[PDB]
Amino acid sequence: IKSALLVLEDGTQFHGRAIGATGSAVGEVVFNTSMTGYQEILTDPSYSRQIVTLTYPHIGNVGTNDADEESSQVHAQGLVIRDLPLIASNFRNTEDLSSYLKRHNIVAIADIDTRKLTRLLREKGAQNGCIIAGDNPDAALALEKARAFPGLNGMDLAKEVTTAEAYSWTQGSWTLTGGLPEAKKEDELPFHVVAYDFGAKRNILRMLVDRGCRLTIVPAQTSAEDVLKMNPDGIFLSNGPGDPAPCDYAITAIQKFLETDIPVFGISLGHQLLALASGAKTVKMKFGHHGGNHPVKDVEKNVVMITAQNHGFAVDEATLPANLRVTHKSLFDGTLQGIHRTDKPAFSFQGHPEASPGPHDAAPLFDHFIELIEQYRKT
Amino acid sequence: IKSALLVLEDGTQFHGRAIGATGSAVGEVVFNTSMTGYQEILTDPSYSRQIVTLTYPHIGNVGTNDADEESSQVHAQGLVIRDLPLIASNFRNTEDLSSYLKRHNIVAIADIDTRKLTRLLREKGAQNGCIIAGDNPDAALALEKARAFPGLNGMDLAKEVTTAEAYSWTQGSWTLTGGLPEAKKEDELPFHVVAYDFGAKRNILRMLVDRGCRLTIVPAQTSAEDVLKMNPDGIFLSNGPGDPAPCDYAITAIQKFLETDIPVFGISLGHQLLALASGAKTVKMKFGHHGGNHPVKDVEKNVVMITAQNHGFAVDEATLPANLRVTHKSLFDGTLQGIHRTDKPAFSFQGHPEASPGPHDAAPLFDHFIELIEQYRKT
Amino acid sequence: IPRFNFEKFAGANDRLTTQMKSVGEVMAIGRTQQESLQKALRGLEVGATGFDPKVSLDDPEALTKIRRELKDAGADRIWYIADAFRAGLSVDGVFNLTNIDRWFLVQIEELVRLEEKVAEVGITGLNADFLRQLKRKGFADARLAKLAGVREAEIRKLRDQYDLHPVYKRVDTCAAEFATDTAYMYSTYEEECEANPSTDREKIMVLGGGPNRIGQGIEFDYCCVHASLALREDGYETIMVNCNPETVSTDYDTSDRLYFEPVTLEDVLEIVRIEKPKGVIVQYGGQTPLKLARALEAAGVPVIGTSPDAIDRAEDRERFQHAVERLKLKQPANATVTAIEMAVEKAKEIGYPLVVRP
Amino acid sequence: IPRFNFEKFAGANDRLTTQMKSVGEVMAIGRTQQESLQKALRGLEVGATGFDPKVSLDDPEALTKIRRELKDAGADRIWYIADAFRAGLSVDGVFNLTNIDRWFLVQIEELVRLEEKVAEVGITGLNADFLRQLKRKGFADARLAKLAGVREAEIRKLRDQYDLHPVYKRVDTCAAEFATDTAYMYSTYEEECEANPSTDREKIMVLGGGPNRIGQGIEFDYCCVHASLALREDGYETIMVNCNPETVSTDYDTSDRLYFEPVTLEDVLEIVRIEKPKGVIVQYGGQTPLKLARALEAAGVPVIGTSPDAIDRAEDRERFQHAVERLKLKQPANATVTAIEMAVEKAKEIGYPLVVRP
Ligand SMILES: NC(=O)CC[C@H](N)C(=O)O
Ligand SMILES: NC(=O)CC[C@H](N)C(=O)O
Ligand SMILES: NC(=O)CC[C@H](N)C(=O)O
Ligand SMILES: NC(=O)CC[C@H](N)C(=O)O
Ligand SMILES: [Cl-]
Ligand SMILES: [Cl-]
Ligand SMILES: [K+]
Ligand SMILES: [K+]
Repeated sequence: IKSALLVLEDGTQFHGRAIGATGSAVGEVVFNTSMTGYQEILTDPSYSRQIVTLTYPHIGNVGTNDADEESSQVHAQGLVIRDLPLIASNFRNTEDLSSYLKRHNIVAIADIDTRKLTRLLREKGAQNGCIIAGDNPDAALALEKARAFPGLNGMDLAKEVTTAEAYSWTQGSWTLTGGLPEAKKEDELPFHVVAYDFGAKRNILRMLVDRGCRLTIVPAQTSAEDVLKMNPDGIFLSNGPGDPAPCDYAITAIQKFLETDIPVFGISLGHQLLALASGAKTVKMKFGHHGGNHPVKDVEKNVVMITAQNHGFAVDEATLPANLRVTHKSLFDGTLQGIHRTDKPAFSFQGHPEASPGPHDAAPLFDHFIELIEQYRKT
Repeated sequence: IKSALLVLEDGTQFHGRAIGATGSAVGEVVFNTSMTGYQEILTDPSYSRQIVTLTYPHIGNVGTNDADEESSQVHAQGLVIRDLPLIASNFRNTEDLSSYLKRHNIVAIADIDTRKLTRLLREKGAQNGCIIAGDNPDAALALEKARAFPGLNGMDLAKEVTTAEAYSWTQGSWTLTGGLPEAKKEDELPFHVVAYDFGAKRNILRMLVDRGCRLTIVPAQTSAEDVLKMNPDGIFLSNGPGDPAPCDYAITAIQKFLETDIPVFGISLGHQLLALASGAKTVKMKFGHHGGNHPVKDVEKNVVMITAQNHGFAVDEATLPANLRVTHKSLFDGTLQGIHRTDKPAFSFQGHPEASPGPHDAAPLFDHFIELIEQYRKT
Repeated sequence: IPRFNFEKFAGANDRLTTQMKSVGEVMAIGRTQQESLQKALRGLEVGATGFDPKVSLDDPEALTKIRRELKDAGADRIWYIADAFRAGLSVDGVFNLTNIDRWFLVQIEELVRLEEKVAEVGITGLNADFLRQLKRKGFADARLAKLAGVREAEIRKLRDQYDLHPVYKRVDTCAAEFATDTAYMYSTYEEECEANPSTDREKIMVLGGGPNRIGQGIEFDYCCVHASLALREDGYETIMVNCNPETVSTDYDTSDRLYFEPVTLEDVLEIVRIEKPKGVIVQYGGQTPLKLARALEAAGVPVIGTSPDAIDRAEDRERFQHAVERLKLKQPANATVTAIEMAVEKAKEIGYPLVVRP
Repeated sequence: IPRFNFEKFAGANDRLTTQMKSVGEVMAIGRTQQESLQKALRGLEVGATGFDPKVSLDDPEALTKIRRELKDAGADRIWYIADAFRAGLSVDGVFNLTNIDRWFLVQIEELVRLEEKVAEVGITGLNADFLRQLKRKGFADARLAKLAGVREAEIRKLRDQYDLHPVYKRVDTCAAEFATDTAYMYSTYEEECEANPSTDREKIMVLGGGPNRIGQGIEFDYCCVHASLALREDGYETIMVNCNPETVSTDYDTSDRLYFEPVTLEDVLEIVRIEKPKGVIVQYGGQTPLKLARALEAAGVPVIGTSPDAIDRAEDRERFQHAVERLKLKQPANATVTAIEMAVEKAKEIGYPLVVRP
């Protein structure tokens, strides 16, 4: 028998089985409703310091593989599931879930009532928690660790996951037939985009490459001055963990960009960051949006899109500057989902146009960003 | 495909498959003829800094279990085998050999011409060597590490494996029925024996208790004086790694003990120490004695025993002081195997009376020690 | 799981192909696949309590039949799959013959192995921990009963002793991301219960007929729906119990509370246990609920309408012949033969033509 | 491996028990169990090249037969086991049936799996890396051939190409801990060769008959020894090639050099390759070596004594009658019939009684 235990800040206990590394894990606890894409989810840097509970009972049905990694490592702090399948069954698999977790040194627990946990988080709101996996899991210790967690509000995590030094990205999207492409050649990409790495997902980069952008991935703290020096065709603000709020450096730099005519586009954290620099305020949601079936209306066109969501903070629509027009809203809760600067070539989306995992409905968000870029090169 | 490679000093290579931990291992390469007892061998402290090559092709047929552990960890530097069996098929098995190796972080290779290696070692003599298990083992590097190795000659290993502090041992031997018995209450054991841990094998301790001895395991460098304070019923000198010659502390101590009337008994390393202490000299064997089919003759009785052997150095019969009588001799090569002090209740054996693994044929040597103690106490 | 009726079509090709031959279907929900599958099996209305064997272990010819049943699927294949694992067939072996994803196969085999342990330890080895694990895998009391070699009520007794009962989760289209006001539930062995029965009203429970079969169709369902709609309109809190996905009865709008469960004694007692209804109707879903009436009544269920016994009176050839007699009514000549020659004689008595009812 | 003769005892009970019924036995030496096991199978003299199949894959009744053979062992059980794996039975299942330790069974299963690969990839897929893997497992040329749909020679040539040849290790009683002056060797696919053939003496090779069976006893072995004793005495370097553990022929004292190997074309050729004898005697070991003579000579083996053809002359029913004719000798009236009715006519010719040879 391999025990494991999960304890919430409020004292709630969940007893299960250890399916990953031996040890302890602490972080904010969340639930994601994605029936597929667990690997992608686990490898999302945005999940840094969060303990991920999956609502879909059977997690690991397809094992894992490299192409399904959205970053170089597993960023989730811990994984909480209802059931770990006996086997992985998919031509794409290269290593079973449990093995993968152990490899990445992830504390994970299975066999617990994830529905009870979900309903609790929904009703009471997010909560920090601690998973302990080992011979005899100390429930009082776990509760200690959880209660001591500083929490995500006001925590800059973007500076934690970002890249140390700048680098290039010219690799495109995966294909069933060919797999993951060989990185393009610089001369094979018309546009040059500078992307701020706030803990950026690979799919965003790949997709941008798919649309003809050669990329320069820059550390979160990179000054606007340094960027501007590279003569960007466009500036992109990646997704990532924590509160956008405390990221002074980014906001500052962005404001700078906003003085210029360089097109700016941001996704999730980048949306937030954009809104902040534009003088809007960001709030911490009760429980957030974590899943792949979230309806978002494009208010302009009056069309709905099924989207992939992964965020705990939002832009207050009621503090939006007049220079910030609303472009999309959640059909689930009415929360702000998109904005466009009425006076600048800058826009952002709260959701994940790049999906991975999730529906491709929002990818056209990218196209607009290309538009701007094309136009900008016109001038 | 998990490569592994073994290179020797002479630059002789062995391409294999990795069955243990990833990484590299370096030391003296030896060969052992035991067809059973792999686990016990591996966990033999006497093997510290030594790479173990087993002659019997199929190693791991019976998996592993705790009760077959001769010490707390695997002391052998690395493991070289012909074949690692698909499975372990033993009711006593608790963990497959590969897993076990990995667990203990041991670099080990299989699928090599273990016979060719054996003949080499037998013909040319021991050789230092290096194993490299990894994605693309570097021959050159392995040869470098191999040649770089300092060499066991003159190397005190006893001080590296001995216990930090002193302790009490009151546990006896295993039984098919009973398994490993609970540790005996101190008031239960008739005699008190003080044993110097030069990297002492558990079985020796167990077999002593089995004979009514309570034990005090003492750090190698322990002083004679400290010892004599405990008022020992008898003193025991264990087996252990490296050269016995550099062991100045012990020799001196033993000499002290040798002025006394306390009965003294040493095994293997302990036997070499006892001989140095008495005035003789040791020598490093060409390849030594590593197997469990070694015939030794009790020259006094003129009887033969099949004995367990693990030793690369030896007591030169030619330098024996006169206070040192020859008790046993190897039937294989004619080498010294046992001695008795003509003037003191002091004797030692070059082979392993405690076996594990191997023939119980030499067990009665213990009996004699007892006899000395029983008689001592008579006084 | 589809429901078939081959037995009714003697001369028919009973192999499954691209042309549908099923006459109905059952559905089940569980927190796990094993649980989900097992529940479906015991709610199939074929006499199955889960993975009941089809071939004996000591039949030398077993593997041959098993092989045939796997290679060329009939309605019994699901059961032959477990028998295959029982007989020493590997998952790969079974895969090559059936082409059913290993992901599912490995799960069935696990059930078998567990079944093997139960068989081995007997009812004595059925500690609270092990029995809970079993229930979580969807094992029916009836199935455990058989392996342990005891009556089903014994397994159920045990659960009451360990306080081993299921909880009810609700369907909500959104993995609990939003709250619901509907009461569409299923049982499972988990921690939190979402039933939250009312103490408020007088409840009426209506038992459906499970999957439809020939002779047990929609007609019965229709009757079941009407009961619900009527009593609900009259002011009762209506509870519907059924697991036929095709029907209006399993439409959350048809009743105040819907339990999409196997219509078995085990499943129904658990719901009654917490609902504590005022009355239960067993007379409208056909054979399925009718066959439960007696056990239900005896387990202490407030069955309403025509009593179990009365029904029995009528269904039992004997009790009936006796009533008819008593009323002085006309009934065709009849006999109850045991042997051949006995019937020849009796036949002589009764007269040809004859109607021979097994 | 024991050698049996049940086909000579039609009425006999061919199942294995506590009373011996084997007539002989063969032995093999391998650096691994797999190698050792397969070598023995191929030296058994029963027409096997290793784990040749007993029942067909498309046979509906196949799992039944296999099961029987596994539960109540016969002399063919070893073959039925591999067949069990092919047919999808699991190690555990086989074990439950045979009680043979899994340690052994798993190795056979491996072999069956590799076998499968071969089959699939054909000769094309027989790269040097793989072929060498297969060789180290004990696979015989003839076995791989069958799998890949080629002549045994094709595999052999293939090996010659990759310069894929076994090495010979010696027996010394002490796991190489000590040097030997004895020349007792076995083939394996390893690195270092211990053969060290002399360039010195004229060498004469004697091929034994393998395991004894009825009709091929010690009598032939007696001969073989005598050949060795004699020629050695005469000053030739004598080389025995036999794998019968019971005989004097496999006593290291009987010859200068002893190769304890399967008396097969493959194995022999390999020894001749490095030995390059002056001559090879195949007329003393009985049917085993005899049947090899033709192929050996063709492969360029220096077959001494009565030529293989000459031999054939005698053995061939037709080649012989001719010679008899030629010598104007008396032979019983014979006829070669194809059909029944043919016989009856031809029989009337010859005359009863008759001796019907297949
Ligand atoms: N998904 C992201 O890129 C960031 C979301 C942001 N960190 C939040 O939790 O609201
Ligand atoms: N095994 C022992 O006790 C003695 C070993 C010693 N280190 C040697 O090589 O001689
Ligand atoms: N089961 C219930 O009664 C749930 C009530 C509440 N509305 C919820 O969805 O949590
Ligand atoms: N193979 C041989 O010719 C043996 C040579 C030598 N006597 C040895 O034992 O290595
Ligand atoms: Cl729980
Ligand atoms: Cl090698
Ligand atoms: K649990
Ligand atoms: K090799």
